[PDB]
Amino acid sequence: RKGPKRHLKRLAAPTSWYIERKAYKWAVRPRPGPHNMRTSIPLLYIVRDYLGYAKTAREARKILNEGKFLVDGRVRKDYKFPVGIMDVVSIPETGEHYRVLPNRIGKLILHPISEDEAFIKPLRIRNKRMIKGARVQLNFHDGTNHIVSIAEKDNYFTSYTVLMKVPEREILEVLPFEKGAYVFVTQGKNVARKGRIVEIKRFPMGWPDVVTIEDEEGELFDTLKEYAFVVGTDKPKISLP
Amino acid sequence: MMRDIGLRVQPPAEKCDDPKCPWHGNLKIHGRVFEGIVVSDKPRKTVTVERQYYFYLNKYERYELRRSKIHAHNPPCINAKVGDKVLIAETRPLSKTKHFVVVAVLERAEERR
Amino acid sequence: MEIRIKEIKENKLIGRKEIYFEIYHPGEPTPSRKDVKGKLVAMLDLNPETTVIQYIRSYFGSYISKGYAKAYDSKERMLYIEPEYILIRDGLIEKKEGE
Amino acid sequence: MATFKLVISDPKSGIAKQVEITGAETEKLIGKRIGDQIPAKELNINLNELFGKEFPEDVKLEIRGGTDKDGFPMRPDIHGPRRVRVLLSKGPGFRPKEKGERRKKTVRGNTISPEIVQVNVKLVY
RNA sequence: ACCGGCGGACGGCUCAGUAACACGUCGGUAACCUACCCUCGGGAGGGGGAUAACCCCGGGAAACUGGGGCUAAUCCCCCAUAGGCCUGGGGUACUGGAAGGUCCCCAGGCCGAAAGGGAGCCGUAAGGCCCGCCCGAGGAUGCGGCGGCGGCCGAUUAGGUAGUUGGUGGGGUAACGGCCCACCAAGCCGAAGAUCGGUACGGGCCGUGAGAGCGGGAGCCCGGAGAUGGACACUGAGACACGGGUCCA
Repeated sequence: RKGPKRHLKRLAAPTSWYIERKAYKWAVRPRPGPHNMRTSIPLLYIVRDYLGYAKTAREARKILNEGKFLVDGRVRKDYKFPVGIMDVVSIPETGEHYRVLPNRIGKLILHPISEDEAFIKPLRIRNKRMIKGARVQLNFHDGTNHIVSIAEKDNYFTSYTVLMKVPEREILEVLPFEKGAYVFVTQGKNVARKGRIVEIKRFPMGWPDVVTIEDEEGELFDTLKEYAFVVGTDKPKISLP
Repeated sequence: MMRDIGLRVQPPAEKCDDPKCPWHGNLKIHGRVFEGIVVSDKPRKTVTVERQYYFYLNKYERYELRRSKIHAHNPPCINAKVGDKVLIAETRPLSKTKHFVVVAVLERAEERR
Repeated sequence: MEIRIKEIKENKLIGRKEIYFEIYHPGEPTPSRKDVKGKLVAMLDLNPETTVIQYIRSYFGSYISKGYAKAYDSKERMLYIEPEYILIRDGLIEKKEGE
Repeated sequence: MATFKLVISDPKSGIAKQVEITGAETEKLIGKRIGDQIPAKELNINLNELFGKEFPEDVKLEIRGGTDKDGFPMRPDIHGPRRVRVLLSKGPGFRPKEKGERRKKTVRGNTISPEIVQVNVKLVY
């Protein structure tokens, strides 16, 4: 290969989209964008398969273009687009709102939450670094970015909760993670769980960094700091298998 | 030169380095670390570390011995003793067989028990 | 022969009801699309030229047919949107567009 | 090899039309380089040179271009009369239009000899 | 029909060679780039200019080729607004496991940003929905690079090596590097099987067997390799290019 694959195959389409893998031979490959191709949920799958509102890709493309979905506050029109994890997907035309969440199974599920929560998108930022004018800027794994501060120490190192107002692309209500805060686990093999952090202590040097948590049941889990994602003091609800 | 390397360890007390070391330039220390006994220390600013490991035979429930050689660069400040382990870090390529510098030197000795 | 409605979807954006049919034939041949035209307009409860017939397959010997139909408000919308097999089976248009 | 046909081009109306030259009246034209002045005063088989310029009368021409038997053009400063192979690109001759923007075609040189079938010329008198 | 932009490097096919850092898994490039695309921030001011089409016309059985007057665009350029990059000196603030990358000031040097849109809708034109361009940062995606371990047979192949092992300076690359180069040294490698000959895409798996084990690499998916044999550059984030060019057989 000497070039981006423009075609994805059906036998190369995973079980995590919960798709029939012998259906044709070609699967919908999003164009590069926020998220990974196999860790995304296609716009084709959401209109066509999920809801029955299309019975051909022409139906679903025409339907998206006229409008039946806005993702993050802004317009889309083709079915090629990698929808991220911890995103906000909207049906304005039905008034449904979903979160893109893992199961224990590790398949992407759209989990319904109320119209209220569509406004919110929790960010836990990917890195934090200086840009010119001596201002630091916020980053994400869906590329969702904001600029402008005064530099300095600021709210956290990188483990944040932000409340994000999605039509405005604004940040509001900043909040640290603590040793009494909430995390939902959204990578690793311990996914779908939502609990209270016991302590954020870790193995102090080298590449491994552990963070540990307990829950409502109170099971003890260990996951990377990168695979800890701070919901807040809870903003979205749990994902169910 | 004499600066922290991470990992809850420091180089020896007297450490001064040359440009092809992790404390100079954009060669930098990262990631992994290795231990091995010194075979040869005749080539300049170079020592060879050898690691004995065992490999398993599933057919016969038993082991065999294998000895991979790694070429390591030694700062000219410190020197290493034969038949005892030296501790290496993983930095970007120096030359052809070198990718590795010696961070810290340990020296041990014996007779009979 | 008897047509019954199993399942009803309401698609608002395009203004149609998307509908599932189970059609019977007991001791009788495989349902005849020409009577099913006459029968349809009442079941769906929309005008006769905007009540659309699609999909039927017929079980081997077990006398039940599974199927799908459309009831549309908008005559404008329906030719354009829909995938070609429907438009011919109902009788509206053919096969859209060649090489 | 071949005889001289001359295409006389008028910048005044954008009309080119052609007169026939014996091709042994062109041995006062031999050895010139492009841009040189050709005298015509025996050469002119018409009373307006078809279109001109007018009587004619007894005009000069300047050398626009030439063309060969395959239709190959003069390119300014190719040395000598023989067919020479060069990487062309844009401009006079075999011109690329697809991926990688060279082409070696062989093209006719820029010294006037009888191997030129047709000399393009511009009415500059 | 001509410039723009984007695909044509993909998709599809085959597996000859290659026993190796090919491939698998874990690591890891803080040495390196990444356009179309996606995000957030900001920018598109002014001046300059063309060639087909059209008009006219020559040749070749052809392939194919033309010379010129006029002329449009998101046409092609410059300047400024800056930004980028290098280099010397001071110092802080973000990120890190550390090394230390990112901040800012200053001096001197270079390069020296950008472009717009028809019938509609939104704004006053720009702009935007839509399509695309520029700069800063990020993301995704692709390419290259390093390490651990695993990585066939014949000893009627036992000693092998001269950029060859290392040091120092340097060139060149997107970039680490004996990659290439100058100098300086004589090292490096080997019986836990080097080197040489020979054979073979590797893996998930598959076939068989109660198992242990044996046997296998085929449809299919994953990664690499090839496109009459060999050599060679250009355009592009991406080709030394599977239905492109140059050239040799």
